[PDB]
Amino acid sequence: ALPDQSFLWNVFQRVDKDRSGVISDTELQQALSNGTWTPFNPVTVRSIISMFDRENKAGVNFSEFTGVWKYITDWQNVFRTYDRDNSGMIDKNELKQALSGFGYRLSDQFHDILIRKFDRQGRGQIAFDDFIQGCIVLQRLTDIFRRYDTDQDGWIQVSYEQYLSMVFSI
Amino acid sequence: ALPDQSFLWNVFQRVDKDRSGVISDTELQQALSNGTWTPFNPVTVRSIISMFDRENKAGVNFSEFTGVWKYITDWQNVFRTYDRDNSGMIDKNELKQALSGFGYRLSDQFHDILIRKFDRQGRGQIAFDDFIQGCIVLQRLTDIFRRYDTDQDGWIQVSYEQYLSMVFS
Ligand SMILES: [Ca+2]
Ligand SMILES: [Ca+2]
Ligand SMILES: [Ca+2]
Ligand SMILES: [Ca+2]
Ligand SMILES: [Ca+2]
Ligand SMILES: [Ca+2]
Ligand SMILES: [Ca+2]
Repeated sequence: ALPDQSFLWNVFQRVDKDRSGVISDTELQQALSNGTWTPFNPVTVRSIISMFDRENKAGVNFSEFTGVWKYITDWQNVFRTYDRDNSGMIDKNELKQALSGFGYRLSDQFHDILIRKFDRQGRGQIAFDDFIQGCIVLQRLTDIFRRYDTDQDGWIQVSYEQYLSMVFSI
Repeated sequence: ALPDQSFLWNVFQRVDKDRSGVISDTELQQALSNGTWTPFNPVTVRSIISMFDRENKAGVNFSEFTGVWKYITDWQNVFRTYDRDNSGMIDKNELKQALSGFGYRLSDQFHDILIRKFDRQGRGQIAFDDFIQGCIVLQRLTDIFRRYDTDQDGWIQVSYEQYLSMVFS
């Protein structure tokens, strides 16, 4: 949160290309770097817009952008903490450390399912945007799971329908 | 399966615009109409290609396309059967009739969830392409569920991991 408003408003005006006073997903995406030289995951860019857009306008204003800026800044720090070999991509073992550090207790084999599902380069090494994405979706599905797991034991009983409106809970 | 090879090979060559001898995901999209004046759902088009693509060439050849052609024809027929008020879009009541006719036994309120998830127009009326997608995904997930539901009673017990591992489908 270190920078002043002057800095972050100069940043805002820069990212707000059409000068409409609202940063759109399209504009945020161009501001963001995933390190790989490919456009920042658009699904992730939209996830971040609607987390910080309160007044439903498919965008963020200056005040909400300062939160966007902080949310991105915090994720970057997390990324570099668990990017131990300094490669700019998170691998399976790095992902195991990151998720364990988030308090997740998940088997080895599952981390492969994770990389497969969220790695867009298909190299088995996760870029900054796909790591945010994988994580946003994890925390989303844990919440859903905790809604149902009344004794929080990590096991639930579901009907076929309950089950289906959980996979359509995403 | 009523037209001759001549007919469907003529079709094939029109759709096969770069003439590589393989119909790709892009070229089939331009062949398909959803009725709504928008590009045929590209995910569905992807699903249909890799259902019929056996040589993993991100596309289909002539023989495989004849199957693509039949698969789409069968779907058009199903769509028209349940499109009962003749509007070109499946509504909730029509969707309840279709799914029940497929042998699904689902509650009223679940049909709202299905429409919201797969109606890419956002009017609560489902176009041809989104009805295929809805249905593809439905039967795809019924299969996942039946792998786990040992006594096929319609109830499973899942761990948080099993849950995530099967929800990533
Ligand atoms: Ca703008
Ligand atoms: Ca690394
Ligand atoms: Ca429980
Ligand atoms: Ca071609
Ligand atoms: Ca209708
Ligand atoms: Ca009719
Ligand atoms: Ca059972």
